Amino acid sequence: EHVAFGSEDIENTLAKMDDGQLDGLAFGAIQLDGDGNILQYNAAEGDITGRDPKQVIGKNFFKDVAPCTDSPEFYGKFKEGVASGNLNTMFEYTFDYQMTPTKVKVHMKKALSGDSYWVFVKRV
Ligand SMILES: *C(=O)/C=C/c1ccc(O)cc1
Repeated sequence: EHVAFGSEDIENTLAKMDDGQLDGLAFGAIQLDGDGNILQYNAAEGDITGRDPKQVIGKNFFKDVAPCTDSPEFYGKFKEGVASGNLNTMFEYTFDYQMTPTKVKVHMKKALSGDSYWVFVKRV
């Protein structure tokens, strides 16, 4: 249905969704495996970043797609949460690789499905 950015049970709602449904979200949604490889990437995210969602699948988010996020402030928090098993964290960030510098709010949250982690993004 409608689901809001930052919802307490967002991972429950998104677990139920196909590509088209993920594409209809109000916010960018990326699913990563524990190594940061991109499993899913929705249309809303591509509208923020200019990436083609169909072609970033399989790439590594931190190494290749989003090098500006390779930092203790973003990637560091991702890996801490993958390790702890309790990934659920929110912060502001600026995305600026091969796009106009864009201020965003990011929410990372463990998925219900195996070896899966969400990165949610909205403009601020
Ligand atoms: C910094 O390099 C961020 C880049 C970026 C963030 C999010 C995406 O979906 C794509 C590229």
